[PDB]
Amino acid sequence: LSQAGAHSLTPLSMDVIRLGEKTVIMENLRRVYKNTDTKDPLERNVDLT
Amino acid sequence: VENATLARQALNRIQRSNILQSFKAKMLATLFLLNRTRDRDYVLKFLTR
Amino acid sequence: FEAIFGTFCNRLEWVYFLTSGLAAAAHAIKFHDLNKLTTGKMLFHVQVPRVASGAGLPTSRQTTIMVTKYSEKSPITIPFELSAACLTYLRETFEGTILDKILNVEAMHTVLRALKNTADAMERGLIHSFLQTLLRKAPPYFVVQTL
Amino acid sequence: LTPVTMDVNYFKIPNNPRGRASCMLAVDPYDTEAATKAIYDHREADAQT
Amino acid sequence: MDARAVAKRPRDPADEDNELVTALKAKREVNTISVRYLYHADHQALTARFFVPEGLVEFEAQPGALLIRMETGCDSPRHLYISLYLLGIRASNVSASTRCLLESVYTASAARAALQWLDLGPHLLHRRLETLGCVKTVSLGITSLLTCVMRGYLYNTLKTEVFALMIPKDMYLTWEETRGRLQYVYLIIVYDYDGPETRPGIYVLTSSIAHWQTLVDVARGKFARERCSFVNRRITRPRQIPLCTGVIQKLGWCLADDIHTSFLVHKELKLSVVRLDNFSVELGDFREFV
Amino acid sequence: HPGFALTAVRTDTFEVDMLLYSGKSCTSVIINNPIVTKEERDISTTYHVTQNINTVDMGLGYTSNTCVAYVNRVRTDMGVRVQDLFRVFPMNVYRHDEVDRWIRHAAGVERPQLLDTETISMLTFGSMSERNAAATVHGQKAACELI
Amino acid sequence: MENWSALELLPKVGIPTDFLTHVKTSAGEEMFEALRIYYGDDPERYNIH
Amino acid sequence: MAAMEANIFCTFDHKLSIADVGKLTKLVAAVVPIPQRLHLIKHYQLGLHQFVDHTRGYVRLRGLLRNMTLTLMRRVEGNQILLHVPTHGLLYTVLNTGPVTWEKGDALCVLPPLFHGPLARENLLTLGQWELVLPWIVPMPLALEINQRLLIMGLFSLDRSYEEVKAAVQQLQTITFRDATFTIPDPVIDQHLLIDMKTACLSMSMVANLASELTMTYVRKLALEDSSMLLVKCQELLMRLPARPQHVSPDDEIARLSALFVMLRQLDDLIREQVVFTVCDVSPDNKSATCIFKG
Amino acid sequence: ANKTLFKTIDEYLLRAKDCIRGDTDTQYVCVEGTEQLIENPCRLTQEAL
Repeated sequence: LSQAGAHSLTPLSMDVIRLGEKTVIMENLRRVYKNTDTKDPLERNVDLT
Repeated sequence: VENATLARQALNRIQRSNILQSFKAKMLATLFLLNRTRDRDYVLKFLTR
Repeated sequence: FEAIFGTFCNRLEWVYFLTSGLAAAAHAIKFHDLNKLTTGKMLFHVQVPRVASGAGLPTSRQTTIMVTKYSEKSPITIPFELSAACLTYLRETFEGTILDKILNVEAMHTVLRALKNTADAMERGLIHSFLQTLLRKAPPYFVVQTL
Repeated sequence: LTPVTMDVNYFKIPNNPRGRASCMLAVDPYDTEAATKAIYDHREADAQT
Repeated sequence: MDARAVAKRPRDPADEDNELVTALKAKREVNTISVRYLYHADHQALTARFFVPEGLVEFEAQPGALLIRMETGCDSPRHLYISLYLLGIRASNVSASTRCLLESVYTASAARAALQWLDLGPHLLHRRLETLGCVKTVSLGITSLLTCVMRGYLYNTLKTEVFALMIPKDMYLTWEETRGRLQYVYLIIVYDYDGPETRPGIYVLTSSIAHWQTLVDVARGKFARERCSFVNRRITRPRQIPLCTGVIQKLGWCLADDIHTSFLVHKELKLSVVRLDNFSVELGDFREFV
Repeated sequence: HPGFALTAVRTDTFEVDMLLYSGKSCTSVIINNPIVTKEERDISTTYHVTQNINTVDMGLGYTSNTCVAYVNRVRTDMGVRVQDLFRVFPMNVYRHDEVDRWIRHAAGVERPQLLDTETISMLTFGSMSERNAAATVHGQKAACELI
Repeated sequence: MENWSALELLPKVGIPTDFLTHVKTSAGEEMFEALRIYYGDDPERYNIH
Repeated sequence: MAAMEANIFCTFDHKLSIADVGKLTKLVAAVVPIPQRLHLIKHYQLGLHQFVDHTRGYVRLRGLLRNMTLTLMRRVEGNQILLHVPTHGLLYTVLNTGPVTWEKGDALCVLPPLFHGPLARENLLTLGQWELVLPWIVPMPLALEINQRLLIMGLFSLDRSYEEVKAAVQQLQTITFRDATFTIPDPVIDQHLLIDMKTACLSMSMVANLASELTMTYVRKLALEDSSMLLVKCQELLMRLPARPQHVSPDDEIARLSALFVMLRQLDDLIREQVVFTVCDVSPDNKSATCIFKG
Repeated sequence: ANKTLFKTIDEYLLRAKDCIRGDTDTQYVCVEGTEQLIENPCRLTQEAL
């Protein structure tokens, strides 16, 4: 599985936050769901009793 | 702008009710802004919004 | 008179799975015999570190731990459709007048737009399916922090 | 003119002085029978209270 | 036969040049007639041409009218071609105001003759009727020409427009709350056995059910009163030998989302109809039930 | 006051935004090229594009975390309105006809009425007996259950 | 009332659209006069006269 | 709107062993029913298993199967199944899943399975307590026998004593057809059989009312001058009781027979089953045949 | 549901959730897939607040 990976790589821009020597990427997927008929699965309902 | 992301066709009953409640609450809260409050962060946030 | 000041078209924001930040969580691989396989598995062999003990305490034995993992399946689909008139004007030209040429180029542009839209929908569907499964496997904050 | 026993808590929040809710944003658009039933039918519970 | 012959995928009907072009190319002779493209060459629908007198053509000028063949009981015209609207006059299901309207529309000698022939004989109505299909053309004249499809979709020469099927609103019938995705449409004639004479009801039913027995069970549930009337006449009035309480004929299939409500205009009078946008005809025979 | 002190239970539904963390190359997705399929009819044609994606999880523990970051509204009214058992058990009647009529009139309950097939469908595949109100201002009704 | 066929046939200038709400919500809630919606492929643009 | 799909892809979300896929491959060209049409469906909706219910009645299962749409299975892949919806009048290859023997030229009907032999054939795709139950494709005489047995049991159940009802159900439920023995499972009497009983009673009443004296007297008159095994076995069923016809009127006879035909059709329909296939070929091992689809 | 901790968490993530119709005035239980499932932590702790 690891040896099947791609050999070429390309640069692209994104936002990053520092979390104690761990660096992670911040992204919102608003653009993919903008005018579609499907609901964003990160917008959810939760209920309490 | 708060409810823009959930409705993806003509509004149903519950979405209309939520919009109405937001209308009433915000209209009551922000009627006379500069007489109501004078703190810096709130005014900057309001203008940004 | 009446005036038309401009006719406008919607320019769609094309998205790709590989250009998203979400793909960082993914290791994307293409497999042309994918429909041929039923299930894929991985095997793990673990032996535990050990530590000597003093008088009176029972000594720990050697133990071997072996586990297995399995894959998942989730296909996605998009239709697109064309009218018989569009196919006729795509193929056929009558008398070669200006209006007939306009209709021909209209049919060609319709099929091009349909293909572009379908490809973009496939990219979005791939992202959506990946996000769904990723959400399915993820437990909440209180569970992981307690662990 | 109101009965002396009218609920005093009714006056402590914004309400319709008529005694029943009549906001049309709650009713489906162009649904005349639903609107009339909402504002007038006293066999149907008032939406606000 | 050889391997290459088997492997060869079939010829495209559209990339082979037609017979007339083949002959002209073979002789290398020109002709004034444009020949490169043959119209209707790829219409899969089956059509027929019918002649009809001027008086009967009303509300059938627009495409989408259901066309019926009626028996006159005579040798001079033998058969006449009438629409469902004309049967609207005789049907008890239609309301009084609509009956008056479309009775004022058909004020012609031919239409009145059709009505007299229909009521004259002793047979039941369905024995006098034969369904042809849906019409999509008109060429007006003292004798008008109608072309009707009897298997297929409704569309013009280039398929640039698909025609619907128009049903008058009083005749439209549904028996399910939420429609199935695929809908079959049927023609129903049901007889009420009152004292003096039988009053026929005429309906066009849209249903998701394709099985005959289940459909007839639902129909018998919906038409219990007419079955009671049938048995009551059988008891009270011997030597009258009625047959059937109703007949059901299948004609067509359409998708539930294609169903819409609309109106028709003729001589600045408005008739209200139900509209089946992408209807395709598939005719059956009259099956009778009790 | 009657001699019991019933307690009520109800659920309120919230509309929330969630935050998900996932680790780099936590899972690998394997895909094939999309396959197209044609269906022909007289008036139009439609093309179906299908791609089957297959995924496998590549961590010996929970590799993704989720949290309920933000909530902004209550979909339900949080009311004190109690649902009628006459709707949830739509076929129980008092054995005495006059007593049944009197009880239903006092409680304000509609007369039961069902066909054979309607009853069968309701029992097997529940129907939505309660119709919507004329207007709603507080949202969905959170019906209280009493014990 | 508008000539939709002329809009479909004539060349257009491409812009990035910025509806605040969902486009179908804007249509269903009647943000605009002179709306038309159709699904799939509608051949009516092909019959010039 | 979205035109109805002719090709349906089915995917199992349960994991499949090599034995399961091997079992699936054998089922190509068989008939599988589905409740709804989509381009891509889940395996739960596939087959007759979804309707198995505590009611257990054979009649209600027969009613449910009548309303499902029939598809043929095209070739299988890994974890995928392709189904095709046949069209009226075209020619198809179909697989004989059940133990019933087919013959050239007869008509086939679809019917819920009834158990046979050791009752150990049920290896079909048991995974996650879902099972691949398929209907039987049977020739017309066997379907007519099954429906006739069910209706006769229903009619006989009325007013007969409980123990003799049990005995009649025991003797009627078993069927020998084309040198094989079958037995109907769960012959429950309920509302579904009750409606058929009501229609049968109505049709028989109307037939008895309509029939002319000539029709009634034909059998009685024939026995006075004919003699055959058919006749003597025929007259044993009847209640034991020169001249000229009291009334001759061909027009009345014609009209009366015309109505009697409609009533006989009404009675016939409740045991008739719709023909789905007509066969003209057979594999000499009876495992497969080529048929014309109709309905 | 009396199972090992990790199996319990897994079934909590997958199965131990309920759905409710989002467009009707009263809470009707929906069928999975037609719309999004709802999370209920009270299902795990077996308590009410």
